[PDB]
Amino acid sequence: SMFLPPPECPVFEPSWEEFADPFAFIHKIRPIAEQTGICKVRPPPDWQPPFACDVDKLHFTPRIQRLNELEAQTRVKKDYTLRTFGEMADAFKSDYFNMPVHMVPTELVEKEFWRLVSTIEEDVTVEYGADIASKEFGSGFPVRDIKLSPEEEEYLDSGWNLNNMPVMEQSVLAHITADICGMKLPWLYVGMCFSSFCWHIEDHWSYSINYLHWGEPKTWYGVPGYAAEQLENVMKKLAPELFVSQPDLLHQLVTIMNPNTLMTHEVPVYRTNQCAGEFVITFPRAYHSGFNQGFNFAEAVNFCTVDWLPLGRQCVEHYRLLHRYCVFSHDEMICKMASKADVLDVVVASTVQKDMAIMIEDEKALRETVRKLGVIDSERMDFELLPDDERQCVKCKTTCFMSAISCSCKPGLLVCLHHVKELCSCPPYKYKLRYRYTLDDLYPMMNALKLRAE
Ligand SMILES: Nc1cccc(-c2cccnc2)c1
Ligand SMILES: [Cl-]
Ligand SMILES: [Mn+2]
Ligand SMILES: [Zn+2]
Ligand SMILES: [Zn+2]
Repeated sequence: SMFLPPPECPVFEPSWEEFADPFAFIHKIRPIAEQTGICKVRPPPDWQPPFACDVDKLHFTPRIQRLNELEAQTRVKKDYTLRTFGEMADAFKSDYFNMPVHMVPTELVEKEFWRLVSTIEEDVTVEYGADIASKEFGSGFPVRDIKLSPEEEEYLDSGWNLNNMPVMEQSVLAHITADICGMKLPWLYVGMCFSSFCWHIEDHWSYSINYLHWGEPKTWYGVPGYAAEQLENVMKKLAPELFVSQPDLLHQLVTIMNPNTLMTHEVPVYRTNQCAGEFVITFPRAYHSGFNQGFNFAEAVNFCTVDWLPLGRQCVEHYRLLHRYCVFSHDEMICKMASKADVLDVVVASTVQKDMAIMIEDEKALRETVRKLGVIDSERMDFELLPDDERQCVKCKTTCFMSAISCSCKPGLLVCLHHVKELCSCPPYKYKLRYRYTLDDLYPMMNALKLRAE
């Protein structure tokens, strides 16, 4: 009537054998899970990482949050200990419902969440924690440093220890050298009743994996990747303010929106309650949002498999059309892998090779086009040495790497090869093509990959 809960997303209970390799397991479930955008994974009963912290020494700066549907919020960047936050959080829930926190049914919190965000008269504000690990507040998984217990040491090298999964081999984001802290490092999330994460997809349409270490559940809504644009069109119509051009990455606007509203407009939505000890995985370009049932502690990280590579290229194309800033250069990542073809996982090498072939053909065509526009002069340029904000296309903000156009008249400015007309009013013979590699450099790099893939 008031709120109809979306159907449940798939839940997987892998055996220890199925579970041991996270990449093999994700690949196995992908045909099912990519149809629902999110899925939940219950680890084998044996898999039980140790969770030990002193709640009095873990400190973090809280973020404040208003809870009104369709209202704009900014993507995340006063002090609590984990204890005082927990005490504030439990008191809030307990007072809000006049009940002990666990006797409040999840069904009811969900129902109440969607009531209160729609009602303009209710001005509920809540607080939460969000940041990468620091010496003030570290990962909930064991990391090396302090003598570890035997239980802790068992989980140091687990493929599901989220600290590892970036730097594992079947991960592609691994040997990106350009350190992109916000995306190779796990984030830590301290939740309280109703604290929520707005609808979004991950940077570069990557996967994410989310672990609830302890506390009350996290409630999720998820939309399959194939319906991303449907969802966006629904949001444009009902909340156009979110779609105004933003000056940078730290200004992305996001919002709370009832899944029933999406379901009404024929966007498939699924839900789950994630409990302590469970994983949620989000698939490429799968929109998701949710809220916490109460006091809890989660940890999440982006990652990119070989399955993702073509989507990663499509995403950067999509960012260009939108004039959205990139977190990293996709081509730069591809070439870095090519330059390391000998030490690459062989299935990885095979997949990179295919993306690289497309990259080279597109680049060949683009260079021919700008030559026909009268750009004649050229010089090699090591783009990877430039700070990102010193190599963005003036027009579409894409991070340049394969090539760019400069002009002596606008010193320091670049455009990508799609935007040659947008740099300045000088005649194109005054322009230079700056390029990382010649085509003659590129084909041997691709050959090393092919040999490695055999
Ligand atoms: N910025 C921000 C703040 C809090 C949670 C989250 C979140 C949670 C769960 C999945 N994705 C993102 C994101
Ligand atoms: Cl409200
Ligand atoms: Mn997310
Ligand atoms: Zn000029
Ligand atoms: Zn451009």
